[PDB]
Amino acid sequence: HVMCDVRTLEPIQLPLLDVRRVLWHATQDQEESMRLVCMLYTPLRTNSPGDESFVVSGRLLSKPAADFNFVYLTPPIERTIYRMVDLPVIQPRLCTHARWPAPVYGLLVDPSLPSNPQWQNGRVHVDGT
Amino acid sequence: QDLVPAAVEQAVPIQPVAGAALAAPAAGQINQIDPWIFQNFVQCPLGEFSISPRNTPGEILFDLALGPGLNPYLAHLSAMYTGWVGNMEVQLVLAGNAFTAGKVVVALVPPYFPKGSLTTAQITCFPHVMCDVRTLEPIQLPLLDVRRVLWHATQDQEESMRLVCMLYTPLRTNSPGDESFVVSGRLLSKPAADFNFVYLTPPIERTIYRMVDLPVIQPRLCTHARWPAPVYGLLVDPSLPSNPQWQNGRVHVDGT
Amino acid sequence: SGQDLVPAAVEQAVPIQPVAGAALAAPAAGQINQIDPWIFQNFVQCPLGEFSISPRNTPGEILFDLALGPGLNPYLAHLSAMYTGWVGNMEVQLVLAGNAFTAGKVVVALVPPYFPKGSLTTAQITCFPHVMCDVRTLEPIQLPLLDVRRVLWHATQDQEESMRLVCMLYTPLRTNSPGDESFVVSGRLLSKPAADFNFVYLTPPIERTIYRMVDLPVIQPRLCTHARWPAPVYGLLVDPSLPSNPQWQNGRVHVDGT
Amino acid sequence: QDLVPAAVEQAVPIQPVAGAALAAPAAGQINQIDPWIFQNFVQCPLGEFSISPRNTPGEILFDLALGPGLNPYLAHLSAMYTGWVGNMEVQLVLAGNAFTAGKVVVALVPPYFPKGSLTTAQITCFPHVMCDVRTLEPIQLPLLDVRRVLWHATQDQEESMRLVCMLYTPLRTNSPGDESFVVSGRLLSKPAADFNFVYLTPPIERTIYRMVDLPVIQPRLCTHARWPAPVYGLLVDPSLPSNPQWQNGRVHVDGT
Amino acid sequence: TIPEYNDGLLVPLAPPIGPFLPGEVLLRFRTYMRQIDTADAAAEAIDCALPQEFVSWFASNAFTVQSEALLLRYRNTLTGQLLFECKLYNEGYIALSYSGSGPLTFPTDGIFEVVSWVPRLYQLASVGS
Repeated sequence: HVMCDVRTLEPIQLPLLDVRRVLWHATQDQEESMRLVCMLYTPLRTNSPGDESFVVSGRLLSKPAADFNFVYLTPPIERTIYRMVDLPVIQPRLCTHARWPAPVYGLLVDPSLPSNPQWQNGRVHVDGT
Repeated sequence: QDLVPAAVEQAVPIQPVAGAALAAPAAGQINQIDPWIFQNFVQCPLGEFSISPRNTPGEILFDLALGPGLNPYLAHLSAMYTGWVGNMEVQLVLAGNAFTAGKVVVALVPPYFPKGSLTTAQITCFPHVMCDVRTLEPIQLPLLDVRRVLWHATQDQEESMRLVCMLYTPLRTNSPGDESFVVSGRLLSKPAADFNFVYLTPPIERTIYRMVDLPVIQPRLCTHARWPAPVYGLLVDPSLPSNPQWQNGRVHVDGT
Repeated sequence: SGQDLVPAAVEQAVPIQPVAGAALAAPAAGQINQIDPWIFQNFVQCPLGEFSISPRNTPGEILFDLALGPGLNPYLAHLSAMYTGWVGNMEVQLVLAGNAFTAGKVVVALVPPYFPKGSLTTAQITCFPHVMCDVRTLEPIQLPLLDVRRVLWHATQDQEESMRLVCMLYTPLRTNSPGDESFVVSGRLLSKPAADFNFVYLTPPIERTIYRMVDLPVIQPRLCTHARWPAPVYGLLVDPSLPSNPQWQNGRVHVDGT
Repeated sequence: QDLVPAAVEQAVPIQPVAGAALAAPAAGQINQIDPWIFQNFVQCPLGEFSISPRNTPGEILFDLALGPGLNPYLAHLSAMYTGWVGNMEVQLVLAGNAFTAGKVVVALVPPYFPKGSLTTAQITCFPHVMCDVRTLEPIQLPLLDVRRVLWHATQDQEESMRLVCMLYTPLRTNSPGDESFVVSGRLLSKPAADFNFVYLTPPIERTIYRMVDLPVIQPRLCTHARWPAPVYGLLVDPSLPSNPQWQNGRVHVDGT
Repeated sequence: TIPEYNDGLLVPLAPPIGPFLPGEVLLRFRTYMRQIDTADAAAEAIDCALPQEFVSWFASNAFTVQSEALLLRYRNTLTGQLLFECKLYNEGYIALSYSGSGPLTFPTDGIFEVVSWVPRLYQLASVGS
């Protein structure tokens, strides 16, 4: 581990080695590889004016090392498993409702209704189930 | 000439497998263990079996698996590490009279052998050690580390070199013989010369491979599992139907 | 990265000689016992290695007090079920990395064996070999924890008189911060074995020992039952508008089993 | 290749401890003993035990302690000296038939081990020697001198390396078998190569370690301990209550 | 016996306790309930395979299995007289090898101590009544 303070200037480079049991991983298989886990070690001690409350943001940038290699050229397949979920380019006025066979006539919010309904139509997982 | 010898010993031959020579450039660390764990035969956690005279030939008396779960020292150290690679060395003792005629055979079944059912003709095609139940000194075996992967993680679903032991000839008594004689047997094991672990983690349990400890509760200070009342009796009546189909109070020993 | 802190608070000299570790107890143990050479590489956190200095603490409050042993490492506290015996010293760090507005000093002494415990006032904690350090130090303060002994090793049963390490709060904690917050500096305590730590004699690993810190059952409180009435639990809550120090008799156990 | 051997002997490995090399600059003298005491196995004063078939596995058959009280020559010389340092070498014989199935295991428990109760799984984690009761030749062990102090005084409250022996597998008979069979056993011991005493005193007794001698008095020429009358009878009636709570005539064997 | 879970239909439920080796009987625990009665004074008993504090300590620690059965040892903690040794199978019932004909009771003041994992074909020492 590296115990980096929260007021450092220059970014904290660290390696992420490929510890593995097999000779090479397969790109179409989510197999177990070495993780990075970042834990808040000692809490933040700051002031804050009255709003906002001074969050400390942190990002994680990466690049391959000198010995990243792919293995065997195949034809490119579309499904994958590395694809951002692309939504259909369709305005909600031209849609169709889920429960009752009618078009959609407006999207909104309302707190006063039952906040956690138990509808049995229009329920679909993002993974396709 | 050339004398042959009929009595020639024993001692199954091996070809040495690589331990930390293959898995060195792919593991992050290679952690040596105490050099006095290699010196002592200590008892396996699965180290009990019994040979009754009501066992038919072909019955499998135990089936181990090469791991760090064959040693109480290596099942304690394996909390700290994430993987192991190397060879063990089993040894079994047998408490038999000079009235017991029989023979067991301890084979080294490789990984990915089709786990159906072996016979007596097929158990002796593996690298085996033949041993009778009348013997005095303990006999030992190498339990090598034939593997496809570079090292084994300590989550035992990956196959490793098992150790099956069958009953070759039937355990019959020259005396009239009570059926309650059973020949006890124990299994002791130690690492061979090329054992090491892989990557230091914090010790956690849970696991696997921690031994099942029972709560130190006398059953008078307990609670029944089908009524809000403490337990009172402890009986065994054979006149009751021996297959009750209760629903409350049932559990596995793995929490499910 | 401000340098208005005290980065010149390095591991200071302490008036002590080097102490031989496993070179003495090598011909009086019955076997050769080495531990993994990657235990000596990284500073991991002590099990009793978390303390905090609020500004409601007077001078003379003992922050931590931990004897030398295998209980200063999660690795060696796990390996010491397999062994009966240890020798050699440790190396302890200290993460006191408080804010740039706090002010105060701590003093970490080296109390010898057979020193009577109990009081240990702040006047006499400077008479030991000590390290004084601010509560704004950037780098981790390192210090050695020697093994002064009259016997050739210590058994792994915690009644051994061994060298302690007391940390008194020397001057009180205060902040020159322009408004309404008084910061609580939260320190940690990291440690690793020194170059000649060694265990002595192999033994059956028994779990029911010492060190072997407390574990809890993984069950939700909505499943557990109640210890003053035969019923389930229906939600925990704090309330400062109740009897604050009650005198109940049911469901009151110690954490040593009694 | 490489042949392995299944039958490989035995013989627990040791690392040699220091005897008079550590304790030399702190003892006033270092006194050698007769070089023919190192040659002969003589019987220990605690050298009797018996294995009945009514003993359960896990029962401890003896528990010695490394001292000069394991030898009649070294319990006689230890009156003259005030301290000892060194290693012994035990050996146990077993008078068993070829009808007795069982096994005992003799472990070397170190000092300051928590003296609760060991199990069968934990006794075999020490440096042990496995031996059955059917064997003929005596088996021997090193009993080393693991110690915190430089030498041991001959007042035995200081802990030393004990020698526990458990019953591993139960002593069951292939025959029908009388319960009055008991397998006798004796313990013989001698110094190993690095024994010496420390400081010459006058021989005194008292001690410890003198053997309990009884007065040569026939019980007809004695006196009862609850009446001013000589003793007349000598009986054993099992019909009487077996736990009398008398007050006169009670004594320890240590004088209290 | 099994009550009605459905009003008149079948339902999936836990399989029956078994199988045992030849010569093994089921070790039962025993408590006495509150039965409204007319003239019978015999205390109605209800038996479980494992009591409570044995359904906690499982799934609060979720152990492995590593074999097929556990070799328990009910040693009476007073003076250490071994009462019986029993097999606990992985399906959560204790089987004690008994060869008699009537109900043999046991003292309820001993501690179950584990010994080892055994295979399924292990043979126990019998009990005497």
